[PDB]
Amino acid sequence: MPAYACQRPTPLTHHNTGLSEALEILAEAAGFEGSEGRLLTFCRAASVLKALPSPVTTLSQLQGLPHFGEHSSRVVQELLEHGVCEEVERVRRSERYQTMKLFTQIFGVGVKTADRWYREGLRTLDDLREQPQKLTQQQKAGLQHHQDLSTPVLRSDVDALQQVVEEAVGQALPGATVTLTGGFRRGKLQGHDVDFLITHPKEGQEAGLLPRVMCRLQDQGLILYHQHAFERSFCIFRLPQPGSWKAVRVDLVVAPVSQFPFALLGHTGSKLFQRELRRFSRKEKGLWLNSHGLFDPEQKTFFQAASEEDIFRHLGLEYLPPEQRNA
DNA sequence: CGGCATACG
DNA sequence: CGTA
DNA sequence: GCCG
Ligand SMILES: O=c1ccn([C@@H]2O[C@H](COP(=O)(O)NP(=O)(O)OP(=O)(O)O)[C@@H](O)[C@H]2O)c(=O)[nH]1
Ligand SMILES: [Cl-]
Ligand SMILES: [Cl-]
Ligand SMILES: [Mg+2]
Ligand SMILES: [Mg+2]
Ligand code: NA
Repeated sequence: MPAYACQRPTPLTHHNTGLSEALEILAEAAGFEGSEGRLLTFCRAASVLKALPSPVTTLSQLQGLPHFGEHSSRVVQELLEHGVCEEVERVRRSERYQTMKLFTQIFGVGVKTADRWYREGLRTLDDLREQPQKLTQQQKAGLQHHQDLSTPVLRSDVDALQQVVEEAVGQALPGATVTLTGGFRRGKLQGHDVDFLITHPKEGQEAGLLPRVMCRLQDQGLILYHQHAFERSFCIFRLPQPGSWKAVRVDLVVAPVSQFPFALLGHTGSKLFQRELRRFSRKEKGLWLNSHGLFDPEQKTFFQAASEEDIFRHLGLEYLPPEQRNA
């Protein structure tokens, strides 16, 4: 079992679901408290279990697994012996965890904002609605749409949204393409949003594209919220439903075709997979990876990539299709 | 002990 | 600060 | 919290 998540296949569904979910609760709580390092260890330990080929049934099967020390091993031990981990249950029912979870789930609210509100005494969504002067326009949108945004987006919804995005993109710039990225590209059957990556096969033709796309979607009445030159937009879209509609989060990203493999990789995830890949690149290979490129700081050169396959080869990693990046 | 991904709006 |  |  290699130590970095990008060094091993991680399927979407696996054999240690309950154990990984418990560790991810502790990871989430660590983030709510600002402990990025402990969040990372708990996330990595959880991910290790996702990569295993069968269920963990005895503590000894953790020996030698990366990222399992005393704490994560005790969590697993208690789940195996008693079906529950007291530390995990205590977090789950704590007022602090439940409210930070509720607040950070709002579009436009991060840990630092939720925490300040928590310390001011706020606990519910209606508490926030009662004092709307203290909310950004983005948080106002997130709060208004919060119920719909809390509803999973279905793979069945994605096809309809991709077609209306393609229509607006095709008018904005003939020949531009729309690629589904994010969790659905990894095979997820449901998601918190839909993520698209837009490019054009003629380098440079994509310059200025996203405002043109956003203006056309807005003219069609499809945009309930967006932030407005730019290359990423975090939208709320009107998605038809029988007799009505629902609000859905949609992320649009534009990249030049030269950078498309890097942006596809970077936006296909998982989040942990990308963090680990970047960490692996920098710490093991001495190369700096982002959604634009891969930089050799000694040669002062960028790697040209024509595919995700190229990027894995550049880094000396076995290729992993998106469905095996569910770290 | 230092490190923990990386960038855009 | 928020977002991916 | 864990790794190197
Ligand atoms: O902090 C982040 C968030 C997101 N991302 C990258 O952006 C992609 C989409 O970000 P996302 O927030 O849409 N997450 P996703 O994996 O689609 O699952 P879901 O919750 O169902 O939407 C992720 O899969 C990562 O590739 C990061 O690299 N870092
Ligand atoms: Cl990036
Ligand atoms: Cl990007
Ligand atoms: Mg997504
Ligand atoms: Mg997204
Ligand atoms: Na949020």
